[PDB]
Amino acid sequence: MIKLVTFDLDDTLWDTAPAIVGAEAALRDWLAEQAPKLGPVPVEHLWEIRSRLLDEDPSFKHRISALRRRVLFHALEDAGYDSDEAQQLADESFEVFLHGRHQVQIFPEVQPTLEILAKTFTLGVITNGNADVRRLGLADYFAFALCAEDLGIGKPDPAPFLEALRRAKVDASAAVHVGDHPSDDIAGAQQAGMRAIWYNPQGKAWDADRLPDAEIHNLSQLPEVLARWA
Amino acid sequence: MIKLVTFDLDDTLWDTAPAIVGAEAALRDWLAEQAPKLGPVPVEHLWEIRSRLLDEDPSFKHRISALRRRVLFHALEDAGYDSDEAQQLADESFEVFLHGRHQVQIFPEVQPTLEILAKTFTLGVITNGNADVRRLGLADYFAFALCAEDLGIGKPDPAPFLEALRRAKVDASAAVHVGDHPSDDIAGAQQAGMRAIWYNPQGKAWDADRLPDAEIHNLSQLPEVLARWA
Ligand SMILES: [Mg+2]
Ligand SMILES: [Mg+2]
Repeated sequence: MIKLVTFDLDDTLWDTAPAIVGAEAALRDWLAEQAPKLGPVPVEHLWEIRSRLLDEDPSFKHRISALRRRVLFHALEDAGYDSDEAQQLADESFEVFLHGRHQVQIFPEVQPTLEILAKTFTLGVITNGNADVRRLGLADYFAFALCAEDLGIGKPDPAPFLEALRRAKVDASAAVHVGDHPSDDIAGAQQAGMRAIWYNPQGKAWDADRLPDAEIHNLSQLPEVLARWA
Repeated sequence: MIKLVTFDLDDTLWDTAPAIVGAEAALRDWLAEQAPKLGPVPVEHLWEIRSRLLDEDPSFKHRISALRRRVLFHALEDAGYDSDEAQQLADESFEVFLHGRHQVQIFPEVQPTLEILAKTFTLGVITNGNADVRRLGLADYFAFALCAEDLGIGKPDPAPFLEALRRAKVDASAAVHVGDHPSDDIAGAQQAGMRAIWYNPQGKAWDADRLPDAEIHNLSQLPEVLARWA
């Protein structure tokens, strides 16, 4: 019997692109006004900085919020601001980015289904990103929410899955992870010993030899799918 | 005595930022027109694909045009388009980017100075980017123009500098490189045995032990600086 069901956030519970596009635009406009010494910055330029940081410390890849604040800092300093005002503007502009990326549209299928599942399963979140369920309508459905930045390591590494299993106190064979990414969610959870349900609403083809343990196109299929393994 | 002067392009012969920003926007606009299925894509989403390609083939960093075309390809195809239409769209959208990329405003100090220098020195270009002087009114001042994409290796590696010396048929002690970047241009050229002149119009501070052989804020200072080493 399945005791634990964990879920990926971006493109599993909502479409990721729109809220991140809006967040970028918001970050952009706030800098144009509040840091007018930085000026129109090509995507190319933040990346140059980002890549230097990742070369100096590759583990930054698992700390996406810290990484972005640091990139913003270096860009600001390098455009003329005092170390102190740069840090302070970096901090403020990031908080504007982060408020923006939380303006997501949760799929309609999500709340009704989480409510059903919570009657019978312990539920958790495992995300590489910086969407925080407490900021959304969702904190109360989940026993816990894990993110790579707090762990210092992200999916598909075993660590985040093992930590979920620890917090629930269940063995891998009693757990299912649900997500949209073939490598991060599916292969990741399976290599940690769990079952994995692939969320594929657009009906994409699967191309790895090990199959998802199930595939769905709508989250409200979860209760029937999980009952298979009861 | 000085026979060869080589010059970096971006941020030494013109401001880097504006033409590239315009290019990104033109690229953005043309794709909303001819590739409606891709839709508004977060900068973050291109970085992931870019990062993926740089993983399978790290030498992609020296092929910036080819790299962008491949990233455009994968985003279009992974947006639904067939391998055929993706590739034609990638290729076409890239040419639009590249055209916009060449709408630079050459510093007024440049042409008058190149004309003077050309009378007594061999002039060359050494760049990691995809600005092509042949597409600009500047082509006639230069004997050669090396880019990292054609050499498969970029500054600060000594290879592009050593190639320049071979094209001009002179020894390193007979050569000077002019550039804005402390590592790519200055340290790079000096480690290859050349003299290096730091283009620093904004009056930034220099913080490496080894000094640029000279520092200027206006390209028209070159004739007098070069005369020091005659
Ligand atoms: Mg996801
Ligand atoms: Mg440059």
